[PDB]
Parts: sequence; C-alpha cells; structure tokens
Amino acid sequence: ARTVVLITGCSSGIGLHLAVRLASDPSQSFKVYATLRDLKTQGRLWEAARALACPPGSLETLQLDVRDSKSVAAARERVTEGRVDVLVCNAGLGLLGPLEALGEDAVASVLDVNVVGTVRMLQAFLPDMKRRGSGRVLVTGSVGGLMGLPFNDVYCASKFALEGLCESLAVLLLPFGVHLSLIECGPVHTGSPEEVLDRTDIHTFHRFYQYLAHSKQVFREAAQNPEEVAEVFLTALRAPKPTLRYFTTERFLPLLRMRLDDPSGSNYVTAMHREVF
Amino acid sequence: ARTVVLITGCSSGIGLHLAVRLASDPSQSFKVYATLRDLKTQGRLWEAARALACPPGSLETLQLDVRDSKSVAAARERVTEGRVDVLVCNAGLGLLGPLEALGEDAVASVLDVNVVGTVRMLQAFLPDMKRRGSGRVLVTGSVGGLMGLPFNDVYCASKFALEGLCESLAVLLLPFGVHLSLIECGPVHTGSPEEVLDRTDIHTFHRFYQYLAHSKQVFREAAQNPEEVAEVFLTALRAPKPTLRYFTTERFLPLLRMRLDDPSGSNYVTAMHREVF
Ligand SMILES: C[C@]12CCC(=O)C[C@@H]1CC[C@@H]1[C@@H]2CC[C@]2(C)[C@@H](O)CC[C@@H]12
Ligand SMILES: C[C@]12CCC(=O)C[C@@H]1CC[C@@H]1[C@@H]2CC[C@]2(C)[C@@H](O)CC[C@@H]12
Repeated sequence: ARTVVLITGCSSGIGLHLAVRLASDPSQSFKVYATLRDLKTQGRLWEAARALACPPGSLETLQLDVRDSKSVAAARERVTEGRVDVLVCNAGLGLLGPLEALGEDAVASVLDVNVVGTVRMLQAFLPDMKRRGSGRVLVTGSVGGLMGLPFNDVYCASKFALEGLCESLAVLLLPFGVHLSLIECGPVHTGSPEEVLDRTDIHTFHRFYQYLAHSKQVFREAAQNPEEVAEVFLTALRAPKPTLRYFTTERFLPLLRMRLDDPSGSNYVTAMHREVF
Repeated sequence: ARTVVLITGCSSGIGLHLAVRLASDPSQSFKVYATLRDLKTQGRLWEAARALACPPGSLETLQLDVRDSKSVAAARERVTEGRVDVLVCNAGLGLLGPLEALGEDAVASVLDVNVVGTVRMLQAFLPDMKRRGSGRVLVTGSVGGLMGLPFNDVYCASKFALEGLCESLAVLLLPFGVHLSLIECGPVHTGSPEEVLDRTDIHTFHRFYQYLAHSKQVFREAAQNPEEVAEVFLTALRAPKPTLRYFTTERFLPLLRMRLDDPSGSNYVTAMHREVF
C-alpha cells in the first residue's frame, strides 16, 4: 500500500529532514524507517517529527551501524512489510585536515562508513529489488565527490568512490528495473589547532587556515536549507525514469565544467587553487 | 647524484617493468627501490633486471606491505640516501564480480591496499618533499577510475577514490614545488563460476559472462605493452611542469568525453550498457 523507505544516517542533516518530510507528506504515501547509529541521538528526529505532525506509524527509528553487516541484517529483518521500495544511503562522515595530520584509524573509518557502509547496504538490499524487478536507490553525494577540495583529501576520496560505485552499478541495473541515483549536494545548513599544528608544518598550517576562511565564506553565502535539499530527493523518487545524477544547485557547475573539459586536470587545479588561496 | 625512485607493487606488471626500465636506463640517472609485499615474488623482477642488464646497485628490493604503516616506515628508513626524489604509488588489487557475491573482507582489502595504502605512502613521504620544496609523485591510475565499469563496482570505487585523493592534494601541493600526477592506464598485457553462481541470481550471472566476454575482446584488441606504459611514467617524470593527469592511450577518451559532457550520467550509462551488453 505505502511506499516503504529506509534511510541511513537520520540523526541530523539531510537524513533527518528527508525522513520527516516523507513521513509527514500530506498524501501519507510513505512508511519511513529512519535509521541511526546511536539511539541517544534520536531526540532531534522526534522533535522534528512532532513539529511536522507525522501521523503515528508513519515513522519508526531503527538502530543501524553501517560498519557492521550484522547490524545491517538485523535492521532489514525489522522491516515488517518485507520489502523496501526506496533505499536512501545517506550516512556519512567528514574528515578535514592536512593529510599527514589525519590518524590512520580516522582515515579507515571514513572509508568504512562512507564507502564500505554503502556497499553493505546495497549487498543487503539490492537482491530482493532485482528479484521484484523494482526499487529505487538514492545515495547522498557531494560536490567533493565531483572535484577535489584541498584538506578534504580523504573525504573527497570517499565521495569520488561513491561515484564510481554507483555508476558501475547503474550500468548493470538498467535492465533490472532498479533505479539508482546520486543526489549531489553543495553546502547544507544542517583536531584542535594545537593538535593539527603538532602534526604538520607551519606553511601547511597556514594554508589550512586560508582554506577554512574561504570555506566559511562559501558556506555563509551558499549553504542550502536541508528542506530544499530533501525536495530534490523527492524529485528523484518520483521521476518515472530517473537519471544517474541530480544536482541540488547550479552553483558549482561552472567549476565542474572547467574540470570536465580539461581532462589533464591543469585548468581545474589552477582555478581551484586561485579560488581558495 | 642519482634520482632516487621508490616504487610500490613491483612483483609484476607496470611496477616490475617501470623498475627495470629506470634501473637499466643507459644514462644511469636512477637508483631504484623496487618494493614488494611478499619477497617470494621477487624472482620475476630479478629475471627482468638481468635481461635488461641493470648495473649492480641500480636496483634494490625492499619488503613493503602498504596495509601496515610500520612496514611503510621500515622501508622508508631503508632508503640509505635519506631522500626519495620520485615516489611511484602503484600497488593495487582488482576485484571482479557481482557486488552481492563479493566478500566483505575482499571489499575492505581492495579499499585498504588501493586507497588507504596510498594514503600511508603519501603520509610517510610527502613531509620531507614539502620541506625540500621538491619531489615527484606518480600514481598508477585506471580508465576504471574515470568511468564506472559493470562488475568492477568496488575496483572502480577504489580507482575513483585515488582520483579524488590526488586531485585534492594537487590543489594544495602546487606552491610547495611537489608535483603529483596520475598515469591513466587502459588494459595492459602484464571466485570460480560455481562460487559466483552460488552468490547471485542466474540473470546477473549471465550478465557477468557477457561482461567477461566483452572484456576479453577489449583486452585482446587493445591491451598495451607494459614497456609502452612505463615510458608514459618516464614522460611524466621528466616533464618540467607536469600536469595532474597523463593518459597512456587515446582509446577510451571518446567514451570519457561522452561521460564528461552529460553530467546527469544518462548518456554514459546508456552508451556503456550498449557497449558491454
Ligand atoms: C567543503 C565546502 C564547505 C562546507 C560544506 O558543507 C561542504 C562544502 C562543499 C562545497 C565546497 C565548500 C568549500 C569551498 C569550496 C571548495 C568552493 O571553492 C567550491 C566548492 C566549495
Ligand atoms: C576492465 C578492462 C579489461 C581488463 C583490464 O585490464 C582493465 C580494462 C580497462 C578498460 C575496460 C576493460 C573492459 C572493457 C571496457 C569496459 C570497454 O568497454 C571500455 C573500457 C574497457
């Protein structure tokens, strides 16, 4: 009857706002499983759910740790309807800093949550979709998945990885009737200094500050409401033939095109260096 | 005096051929540390070294496991010259199959060797390069880093990740005088069926066969000599101002451009589906 949606990473941000947008939809078309790594963070989702007056039974929370394939399987068994019509792979971690200041565990964690975590969800959920010959997968992407950003080396690695993962899968899934799309987000309004200085050189440290200053100004001028981003997920959801990629904004497309039409990377690296520094 | 080169993944392929090309250079400009995960595989490198008559002391082998930051640090201490002029990040794993048939450990291993392994090398070696204000980093890339290939979902994820990692770093390293370049390789002439069938559906299994058939024909028609690929690394090495990206072939550039100029991904996914299936 209803469209069953399971969303990862609902404790804040896009995931939180998408979950309550869908559950509160005036048409009541959606049953939403909002999943979270730590149940102690669920308060914010329930406060938003109340604000939007989600009908009882339109929204349920599950604990799901995308690092643990047992946790993934336990949450899938909790989908009482026995299918997922829309899977939204949104859990993700950022990681910001000079590459040599990043702990090895932090690097592996970002990769595990952002890439392997999405692999675990797709392994768990794609089979029943392929069998039914139907289902929609939406994956939260980033501008940092489409072009490299300084001091985001590992975050960008992880978001570029989701691009390759999803594009590869889409080439195969086409004749199966299962549609996968990336939702490419720019900024969204959702170590300490001594720590970082201890792990890098003064010149890199200064470039980091410059990057942070520029980033803050891009964010204050350009950040989108998660309400507006969530509606782009909805657009993808309802598209009779969805495309592989949706963009939540036109903002970064000129930078992207400059990347796109000089494959040597020389124009992009130059332009981004000037843009930031 | 000599240009000190440390290359990862020298047991076969590009890494093996690049190592002996450099060590055997008639000019004797290069001292090469060819590194390998398992020393039992070093025979092939030494057979090639003899064939090309590398002078004694032009080539040394080190054991290096890019999964282990202690192994990385132990090999760096073995660079008797106390600097690395050229770091070649080439170790890599493939992974081929229906996504749901891939073991979780195999997925994590590919990511660890191909992405985190390269992060470990850059963390270990970039600091002294930035300090000197000089050094060249060359990273073995792939066509699968630039466009998604069906049944290579995790391999492509890993090779897309190297793109984001390197591009992000290049934006920063520009004013430091340290130059990083990807060398984008097409095919290079360097589970059992019951296993895979047990882990997927018959229809995906059949698409896998089709992909393998097409792949084999692309390889037989298009595979390059690693001798020819190694010379593209040399070109990058010697370029007074290197670009971010070198391509070893023009072959896949029409497919890439079609990807590049439809950001929605719709033309690429369609064209690649038709190309393979
Ligand atoms: C990381 C930031 C800033 C913080 C964030 O939420 C993600 C966002 C993605 C767009 C980036 C931006 C930093 C400034 C950049 C790099 C602009 O120059 C162009 C794209 C911007
Ligand atoms: C994985 C393969 C085949 C095996 C290999 O060594 C890597 C190589 C990269 C180019 C791929 C190719 C498979 C066939 C493809 C997908 C062609 O259609 C275009 C690019 C090709």
